[PDB]
Amino acid sequence: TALQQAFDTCQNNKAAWLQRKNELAAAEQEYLRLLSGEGRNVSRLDELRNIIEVRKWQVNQAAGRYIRSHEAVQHISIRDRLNDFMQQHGTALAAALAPELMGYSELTAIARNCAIQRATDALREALLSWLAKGEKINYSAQDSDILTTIGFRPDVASVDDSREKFTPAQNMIFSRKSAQLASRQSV
Amino acid sequence: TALQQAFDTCQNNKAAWLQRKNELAAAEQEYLRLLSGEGRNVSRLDELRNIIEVRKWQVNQAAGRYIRSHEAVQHISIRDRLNDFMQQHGTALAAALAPELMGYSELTAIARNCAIQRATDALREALLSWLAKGEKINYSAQDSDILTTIGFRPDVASVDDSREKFTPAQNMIFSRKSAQLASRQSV
Amino acid sequence: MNLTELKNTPVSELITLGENMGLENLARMRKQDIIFAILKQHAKSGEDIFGDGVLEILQDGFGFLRSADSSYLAGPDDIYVSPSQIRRFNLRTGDTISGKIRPPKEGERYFALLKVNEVNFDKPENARNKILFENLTPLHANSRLRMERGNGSTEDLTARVLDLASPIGRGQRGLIVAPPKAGKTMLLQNIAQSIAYNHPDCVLMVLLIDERPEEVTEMQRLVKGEVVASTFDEPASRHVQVAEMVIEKAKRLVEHKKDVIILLDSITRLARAYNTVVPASGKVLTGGVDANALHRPKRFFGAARNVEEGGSLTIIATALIDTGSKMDEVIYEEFKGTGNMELHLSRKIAEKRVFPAIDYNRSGTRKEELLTTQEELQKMWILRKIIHPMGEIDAMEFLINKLAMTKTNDDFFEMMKRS
Amino acid sequence: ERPEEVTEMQRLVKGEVVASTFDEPASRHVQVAEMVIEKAKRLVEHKKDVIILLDSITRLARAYNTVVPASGKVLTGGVDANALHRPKRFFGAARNVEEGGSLTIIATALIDTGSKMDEVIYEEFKGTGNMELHLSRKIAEKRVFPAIDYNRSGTRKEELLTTQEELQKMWILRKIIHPMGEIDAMEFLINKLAMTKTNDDFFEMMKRS
Ligand SMILES: Nc1ncnc2c1ncn2[C@@H]1O[C@H](COP(=O)(O)OP(=O)(O)OP(O)(O)=S)[C@@H](O)[C@H]1O
Ligand SMILES: [Mg+2]
Repeated sequence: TALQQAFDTCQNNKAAWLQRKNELAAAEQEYLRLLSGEGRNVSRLDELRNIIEVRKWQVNQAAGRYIRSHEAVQHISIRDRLNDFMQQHGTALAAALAPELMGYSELTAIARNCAIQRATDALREALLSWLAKGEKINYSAQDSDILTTIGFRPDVASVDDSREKFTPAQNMIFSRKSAQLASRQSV
Repeated sequence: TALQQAFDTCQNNKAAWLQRKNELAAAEQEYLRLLSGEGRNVSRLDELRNIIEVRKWQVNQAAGRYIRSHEAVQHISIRDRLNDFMQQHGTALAAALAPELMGYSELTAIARNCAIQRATDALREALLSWLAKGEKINYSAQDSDILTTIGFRPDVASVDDSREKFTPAQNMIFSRKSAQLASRQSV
Repeated sequence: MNLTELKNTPVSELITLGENMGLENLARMRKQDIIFAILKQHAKSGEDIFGDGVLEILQDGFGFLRSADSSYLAGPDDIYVSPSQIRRFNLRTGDTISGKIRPPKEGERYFALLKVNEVNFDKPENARNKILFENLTPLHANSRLRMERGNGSTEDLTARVLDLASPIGRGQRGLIVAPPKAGKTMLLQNIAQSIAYNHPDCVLMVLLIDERPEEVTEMQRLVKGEVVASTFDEPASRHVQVAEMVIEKAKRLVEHKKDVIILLDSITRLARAYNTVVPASGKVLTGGVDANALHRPKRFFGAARNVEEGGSLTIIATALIDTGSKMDEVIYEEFKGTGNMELHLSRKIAEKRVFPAIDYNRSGTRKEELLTTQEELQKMWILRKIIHPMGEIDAMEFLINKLAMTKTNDDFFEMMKRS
Repeated sequence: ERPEEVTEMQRLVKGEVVASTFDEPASRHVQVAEMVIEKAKRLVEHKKDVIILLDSITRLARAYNTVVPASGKVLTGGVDANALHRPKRFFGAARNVEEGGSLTIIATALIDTGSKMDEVIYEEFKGTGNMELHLSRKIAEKRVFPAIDYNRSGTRKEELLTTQEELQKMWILRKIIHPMGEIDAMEFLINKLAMTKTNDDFFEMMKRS
């Protein structure tokens, strides 16, 4: 159930990022309402800038962690599929690709590396030649709808937020800004 | 069954201290023989004095650990004999000391230790009244041999060599010196 | 069979292997070329060969690799690493690798690295997509580091004295300044052994530069963790290069969610070494030190940091005082105020054979409230309000002869509290 | 050194003495220096104690500086950058062997010579040796020989080399002689040592009073 709990955590932090984006949208809508109106006081404007800055940083890091979570769940699903598929049908692959397997099994490290490289480029030419037809392929039977919902390509609003980086000193600036922000909604 | 381990630990500590004193006395007699002779090599005398210091520190440490082991043996022996006696005559002790345990059974910690100190000093007058008779008592049934072979008090040779006190800096430097002494002895 | 185990063995094991294996004359040359020859004939014999060590990148794109117990020296024991290996495993300087070495071609001497079986103690595939330095960020020290063990010993007494004098936390920026013969060697000794014993989880690094080789070798056999020490036999270039590779590999280690504490001896020595190695900028200050020679030590000293998401980097460093060289004072008050906390020692205290020679009144710390709790907070405010009025050395003997009778520090707190 | 000094040293020594006067260029001196230290290392290789005298580090540093090719970098005073490497390597060879034997160097230094080379090779050699002994001229003018500076001199790790009681014996002697001036401590110590025959006699002199 490791895959299921990993996907559950991915959904959890994705929903957290969604709520953070809702709070964002609220912050910018009240910002535009105040600036379009009679915004005489600017101290409120300054604190609004504080929340907007910490908010964009927080949504950036939340989108980034969502991207890493999605990549991790995809990788663990791929590894599980590799494991059970090899346990099912490893003997046919062994018969078809025996020489480099003996090279990797009962030889020294450098022969193992040579076997790794030749099996690598053989399988890569296999994949690039057999995908020319490119017939549509479905997901795994046990994990079809989960991966269709999460999708191989995540939301477009994730990559644009994840690419925004900041200086590590500026990262502590954002961290202390978020600390005093949390103290702000504390009161 | 820890009495046997305490016993043979005390025995081997005593043997180690005895042999430490043996090589000590050997070192001083050899150094005195060198001093009596016309040996002009002052380096030999200096290193012999260093060896004398290392040996006396080692003997002091051995005597200290032997004293600690003897105290541990005495404590465990008296605790076991006391426990079996108090199991034998617990009802009579409770009858003769009823009010204190009446209080101890349900009262809080401060009252518990107040009853504890009342019981302890009352039994101090009881014991001092009893010992006015001053009768002679032998050792226990199966712990008599351990106490006899270990001895009543530690050997006087263990207290006329431990009366010197070394601050832990001296102990550390002497441990280092004994370390290179052991290195040379190995060579 | 790796190079590490036969390197760690003494010369006698190498000799005996030599007669057992055909090398009759191994008692003429240096250790490095002797192991080079024995590894050559090993590769001739076809015995399995393994490699372990840290890789760095020189001016060219090609990279070298060096061992740990070799005192971090580059020579015949280096290992080839191609730029392609750097690219495909996003490798960089300061990363440790445990990978099988390869029998060199004719015309090349070092054992080439076939590929990485692990990167920085972790698997290469997780290192390919791994946390970078930009996310690693400097936080204030929060977790107090314990240096008290309890044995009624003078080193324990010194540890307790420095605990009560100033708190030491994880990822802090601490400095020590002391006159000559003021007790630096044994203080660093007990702090190292105490952080090793109390905290086996955190890795122990002790840095020594231009030190006497004897102090180097008696630090080699004392500290449990690995210790780097380049004595004054090597030139200033070796000292400086060791400095950056060790600080940057410590940075790489703390990048792996790992607590690292490095002991530095001494910041003045590396400052002079940097002044020697850096080209003159044409703007020289008092003492023959130019402006660009101060930024690099400043960056080195400011590298001390704690990490919010996990890990800490504690640089604890020693500095020289009043040695008769004016540039020493120049860098002393050029580095002043740049650390999280400082430890001052004096001459007259150590003259009276009072150890340790720490100055309780002068030594201090910033932001003790966050690192400690309120009970202990007021429990050392009572300490310095009691100790500040009367004399410094008088308080020294008072604390040494009153703390000695108490086995721990808390019990000491209650025993003096009733007074 | 001057030929008279060489000939009085070679006449007043027991072991063999190596000596090159000034009448030959610096190449002679430098090559003698490295091959003598190398043969001393070769002899201590056999677990044989080696003790070598040296006078003075200033002259050998000057010889190495004037014999080494220029590295393109000039330090303070006028000494070359890698020139200081060789004297430092020669001086750093002193060590006590764990397996057996030892290599001890007793090398003197020249200071306040009216020049700049001595000081500029001096500052870096303050913390190199593990034992230092200072001299001064104010004591020497009025006949207090030796005109050493005991307060400014000493030996590190003095606890391991000697026994324990004489450790605090030296400590109490030092704390007795700290208040009054160093020169005053000097004639004090020479008169206290005048009537003594053996060191322990002096110890009991100074400790029973
Ligand atoms: N806790 C201690 N335990 C044992 N000896 C100590 C302790 N503290 C100080 N000492 C002694 O104090 C003296 C100072 O030794 P050093 O470490 O050489 O001083 P230093 O401050 O390191 O400067 P150097 O190295 O002598 S120039 C030595 O004789 C030590 O034995
Ligand atoms: Mg020291």
